[PDB]
Amino acid sequence: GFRALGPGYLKKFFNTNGIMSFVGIIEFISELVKPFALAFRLFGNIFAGEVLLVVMAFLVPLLLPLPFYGFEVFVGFIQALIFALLTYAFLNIAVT
Amino acid sequence: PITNSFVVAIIIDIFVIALAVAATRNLQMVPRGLQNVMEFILESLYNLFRNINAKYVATAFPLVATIFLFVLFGNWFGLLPGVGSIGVCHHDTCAAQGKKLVPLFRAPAADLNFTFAIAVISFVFIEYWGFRALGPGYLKKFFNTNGIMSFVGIIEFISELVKPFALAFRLFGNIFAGEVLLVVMAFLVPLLLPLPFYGFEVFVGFIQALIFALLTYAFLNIAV
Amino acid sequence: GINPTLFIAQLINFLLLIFILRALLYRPVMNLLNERTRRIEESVRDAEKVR
Amino acid sequence: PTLFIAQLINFLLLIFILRALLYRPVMNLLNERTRRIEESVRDAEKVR
Amino acid sequence: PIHLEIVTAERVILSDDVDMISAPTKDGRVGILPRHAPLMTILEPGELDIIKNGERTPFAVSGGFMEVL
Amino acid sequence: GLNLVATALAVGLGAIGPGVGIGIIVSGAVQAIGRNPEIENRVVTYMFIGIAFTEALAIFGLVIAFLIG
Amino acid sequence: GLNLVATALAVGLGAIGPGVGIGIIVSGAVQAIGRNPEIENRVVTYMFIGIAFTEALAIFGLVIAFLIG
Amino acid sequence: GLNLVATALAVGLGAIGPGVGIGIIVSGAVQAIGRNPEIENRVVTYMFIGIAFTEALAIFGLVIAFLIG
Amino acid sequence: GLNLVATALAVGLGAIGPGVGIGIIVSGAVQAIGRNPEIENRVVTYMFIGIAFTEALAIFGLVIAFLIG
Amino acid sequence: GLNLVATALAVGLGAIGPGVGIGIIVSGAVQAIGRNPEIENRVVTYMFIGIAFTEALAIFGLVIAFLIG
Amino acid sequence: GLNLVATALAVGLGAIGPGVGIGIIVSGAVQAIGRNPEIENRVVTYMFIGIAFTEALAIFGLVIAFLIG
Amino acid sequence: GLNLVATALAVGLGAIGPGVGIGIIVSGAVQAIGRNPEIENRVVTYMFIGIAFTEALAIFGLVIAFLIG
Amino acid sequence: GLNLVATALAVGLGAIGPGVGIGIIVSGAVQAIGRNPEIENRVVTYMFIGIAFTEALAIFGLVIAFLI
Amino acid sequence: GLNLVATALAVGLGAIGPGVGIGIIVSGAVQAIGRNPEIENRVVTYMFIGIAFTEALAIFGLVIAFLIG
Amino acid sequence: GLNLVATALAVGLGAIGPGVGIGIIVSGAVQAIGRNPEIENRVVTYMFIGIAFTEALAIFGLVIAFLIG
Amino acid sequence: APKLEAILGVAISAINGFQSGKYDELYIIYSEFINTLVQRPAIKQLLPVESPDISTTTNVDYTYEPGEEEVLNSILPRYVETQIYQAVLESIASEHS
Repeated sequence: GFRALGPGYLKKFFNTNGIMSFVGIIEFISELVKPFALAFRLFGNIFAGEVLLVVMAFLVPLLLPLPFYGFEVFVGFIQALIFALLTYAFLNIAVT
Repeated sequence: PITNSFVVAIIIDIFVIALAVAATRNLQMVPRGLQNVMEFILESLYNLFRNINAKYVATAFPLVATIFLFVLFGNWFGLLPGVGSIGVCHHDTCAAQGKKLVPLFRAPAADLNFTFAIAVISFVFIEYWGFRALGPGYLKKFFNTNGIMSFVGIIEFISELVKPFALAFRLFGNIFAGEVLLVVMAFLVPLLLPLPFYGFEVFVGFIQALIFALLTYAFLNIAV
Repeated sequence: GINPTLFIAQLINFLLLIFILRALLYRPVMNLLNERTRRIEESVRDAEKVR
Repeated sequence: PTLFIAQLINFLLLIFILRALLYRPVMNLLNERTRRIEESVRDAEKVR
Repeated sequence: PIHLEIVTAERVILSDDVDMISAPTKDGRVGILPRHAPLMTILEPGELDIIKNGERTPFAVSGGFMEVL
Repeated sequence: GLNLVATALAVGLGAIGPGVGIGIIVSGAVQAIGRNPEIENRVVTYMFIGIAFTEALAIFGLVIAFLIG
Repeated sequence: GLNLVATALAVGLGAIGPGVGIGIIVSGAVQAIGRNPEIENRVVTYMFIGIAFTEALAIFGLVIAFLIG
Repeated sequence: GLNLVATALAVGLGAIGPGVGIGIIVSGAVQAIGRNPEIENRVVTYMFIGIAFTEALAIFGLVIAFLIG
Repeated sequence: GLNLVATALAVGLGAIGPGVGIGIIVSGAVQAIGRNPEIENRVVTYMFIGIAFTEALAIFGLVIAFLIG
Repeated sequence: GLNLVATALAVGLGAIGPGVGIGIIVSGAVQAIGRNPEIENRVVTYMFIGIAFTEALAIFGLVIAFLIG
Repeated sequence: GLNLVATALAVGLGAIGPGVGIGIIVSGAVQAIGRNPEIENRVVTYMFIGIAFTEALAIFGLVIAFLIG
Repeated sequence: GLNLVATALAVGLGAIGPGVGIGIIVSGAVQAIGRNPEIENRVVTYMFIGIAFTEALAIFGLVIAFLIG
Repeated sequence: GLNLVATALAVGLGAIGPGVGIGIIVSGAVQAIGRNPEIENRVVTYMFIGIAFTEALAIFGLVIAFLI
Repeated sequence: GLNLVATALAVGLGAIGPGVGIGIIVSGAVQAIGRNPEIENRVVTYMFIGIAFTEALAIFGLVIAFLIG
Repeated sequence: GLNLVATALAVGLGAIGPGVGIGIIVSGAVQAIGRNPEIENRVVTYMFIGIAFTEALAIFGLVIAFLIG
Repeated sequence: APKLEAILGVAISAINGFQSGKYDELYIIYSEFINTLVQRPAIKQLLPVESPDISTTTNVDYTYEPGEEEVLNSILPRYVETQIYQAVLESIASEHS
């Protein structure tokens, strides 16, 4: 985003008049939030799945977690896909 | 014994009687003035009643009109100056020899006595109108008729019974809340602060006055 | 909780006002009667004059 | 109270503004009623 | 209690009064009673139910641009 | 004073649902009336049935609160 | 007085959902009937089924409130 | 002082629902009148009773708050 | 300080509902106006009275909050 | 006493979602029915699927309350 | 710290209803603009009126919170 | 006994959301199917995906509640 | 630790409603754009003046959170 | 046992919004593909993106609850 | 251990709103894309800035809870 | 006495050509029936450019269930086909006269 569109970032750094001054700060805060949000998203969505499958193996260990394991596979696949998709979408919107 | 609200109610009734006397003193075609305004208001009320139910539009029209006029007078008096400022005595003006400084003019709607009379009258009229041309069918629960409609009729009967009490409680709460909001604006700032609330208070009072008559007419239509 | 005299005072005044309005309703009734009688007379007069 | 005087002054100002607004609609309704009663009486007079 | 005009380009089949009519609109079947609010709609293949004084006559309509007032 | 908090909670929570329910009922009924007024006599009945159900729930809550009070 | 608060919670919270559900049910049914009066019987039957479901779910809390009280 | 928080809770939870209900009522009625101007006479007469029914719950909350106070 | 939290809860709950109600009212009114600017004053009158009725609950809650505070 | 409060919450809370989801399901189903009567069996089957899914959570909450009882 | 939690509760709860109301106001106004750019200023005035009402409610919440804190 | 109320709160506040979620899922699915039953499997697939995700959140709440239970 | 739960409640309840407000604003803006992309220049400005006001209450909540 | 109530609330609260969001996304996507079948392959991506945003908020709640536990 | 409850409430109440917000955002986006397939390049921009602001709103509460932790 | 279905083979083709950018405008030449004895050729515009007639002035507000844009896109082709059918019948009458 520095290489393309110049290093301006006036839309998010600072604006002279209008409400864009108020908008720019919020955009900067959200941009700073984005990496932490993605990291916590992926970390939690895998760790909580591990915790759930383990604790379901604790209680009635047999034949009950069969659908939840498949769901957890779907959760992992969706997380892997969306991490990439959101990375590219953030890249594109930063280009804009 | 009598309360402060009784005096204000008597004043409102006297004002209504005087207005009626002035309007009826000179009755002529093409009225222009107070009589014209009263005729227009009555015509609008009659048109609304006909829209609700023309068969019973004139049945209890005088009672609804009297109730609406009393409500409007009470709402106007509530916002009028001097209400809650002059203390009868059974820093404040009556600080010496404290007697709580009972206000001279209290809104008739702001008491649970006058308001309950309106609910009683409305409930009696609705029940009489429903039972006159329905007999047992007016209060019939349809026991195991429309899929054991007995239960459906019960809850509906309870709601219909609570409707007049609900309306009276609504009027009393509206009047008391208007007075309390005026007092709160008085405490918050001395002048110019309470304009937005005071202006809307009269509109709310007029809306409630119209809504009472509209609800009575609609309930009668339901009773019919 | 509730003043027994306040209810009686409200009821008597309301009944008196309703009784006056019923007599005063004959005035609005006459006004509406004149307003409707204008059209009632016209409905016959126009056709009669045309014929 | 002392401040209650100015508070009631503001409340009465709002009430009087509402009353003036209603009277203006009341005056317009009275004028329309007079204009329509002109035609209503004209119908009876023309019939007679 | 309203006059319905069954208008086709070749001819006008009915300009009579109908108690009730059901419009097979694209989004889904609709029914029309005389004082319906203004509406325009695209009909679909189906049955046009001219319910006239209790008798439902289903008219096959392959398309429509029904105007309601 | 836990009886007072019980009455407050009952009256509050037993009114938030029925209020929104009555609002949705009346909005839908008025929209249907706008669609067709002649179906008023048929839709008003079920509108009042729904209003009665919601108000019955609300009055049940209010009566239980009164019993606690 | 904690059991009184429990009764208040049971009664008040047991009507938040069923009230809104009955309201949405009646709104949808009435809007559909206005859209299509001829499907009134089936719409009313399914409306009654849904309202019965919601009423039973409300009675689930009502009976518990009665037992506690 | 639990009476104070009790009445505050009562008046508070008596408003969150009825306000939404009345707002939905007025929005639906205004939309219906926009769709159909001339049926405002029968739209408003039901809108007012719907608003009264919705506000009855709030009035119950307020009177109970006054009693607790 | 139970009076303080009572006042806070009363104000918050009395602001939660009426805000949503006013918002729905204004959204519906503006939608109707965009659909039908010709009856702008007519629908806007209903909009103002609905806004007043919705603000009534907020005023009630704020009044009780001031009384507690 | 906590046990009673927990029972009330388990019955009370956890039925709001299974008080509104069922209502939304039934409203959507009746809207689709009015929009399409010939698809009644399919839409009713999927409506019952949704009702069963919601009643699953409802019964889970109820049995948890019974265990707490 | 009951004063602190009271202030926080006032601010937090007072920001809910006004926020949702402003959101609904802006959404309705924007949709109307999309359907009718020619009524732009006329509907923007009402959008700002509603936003001002919601902001006034929020300011009442905030000033109550300031007075408590 | 605070474990009991903790479990009840967990179950309730984890179940109220998923109920509305599945309700909206099923309502949207049945509405879309009624609009065009031609495409059925490619809609029911995503309907069941949404139902599975929502029920998975519900079961997350259920299991975390059972941990305390 | 009543200050901690105070700040928690402030932030959470200030995020409850304004989040829905942001969502409704953006949904309405997208609907208007889909129905009429040519009104973009003005509708996006209306959306921005709306979104600033909606975020103002969240900013107030965060400010009160930091003050505590 | 205050930690038990803490972890119960961290998961109970914070999952309500995710469920409704998942439902809204599913309904919107299903309706969109029903109206526009061919863009399903392109718009299911954004549907899942929104669903995973909601599930991410739910997962934040879940992991915080687990940490508290 | 009141800090545990503080963090729990922060995280739980900072996500129920943003989840519904994101759901409404991307549902409206999907519906608009389905209605207007041509315009997709720039509408997704507004969708994503809305998503970013909502996520920032949620992460504010998340970070506050982490600070308390 | 031709049926409107007989004109579709040309009218739908012309409308599709206009939709696809193939034709930027459309015209019809037909024999107007001025009198039983006098007939002249006439020219008409087939791109709508509709008249602000009393109906256009009429402000009766409507509701478009499938959608305003969809109703527009479904009614314009039928309006054009109706115009062409009117022209063809007018030409048949003028032919016989």
